[PDB]
Amino acid sequence: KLHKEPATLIKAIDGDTVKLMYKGQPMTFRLLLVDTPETKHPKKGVEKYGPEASAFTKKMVENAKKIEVEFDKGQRTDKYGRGLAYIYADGKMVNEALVRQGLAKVAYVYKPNNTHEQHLRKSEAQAKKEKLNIWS
Repeated sequence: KLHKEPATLIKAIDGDTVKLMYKGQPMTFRLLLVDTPETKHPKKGVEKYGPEASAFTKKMVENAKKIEVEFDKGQRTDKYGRGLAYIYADGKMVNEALVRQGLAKVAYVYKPNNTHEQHLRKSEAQAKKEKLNIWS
């Protein structure tokens, strides 16, 4: 059974990455299950919709009262040391909000970190249907 734990914003870094204070330690978090266009892409740098996805995530976590992190059932960190989690801003999942707005795609899924996969895929289908942003 997944559970939410509190965390405190340190800095939003990109559409798909935020630094949080978690259990009294600074940590970089990668948002599970979503790929956003990035501002700091390994090879390309600033892709299309990257500044927009990045501003969306930043605003959403900066204006929150409460941030909560939710780990999935599998590995909790990736090979870069980043936490792998669902992030909530006042009860609203950031991962889903990005996908609902057409500012992220559902990523390649690695079991067993796939608890919210169908839920995200439903939101992605709706954004594509509404032809929002990436899907416009």
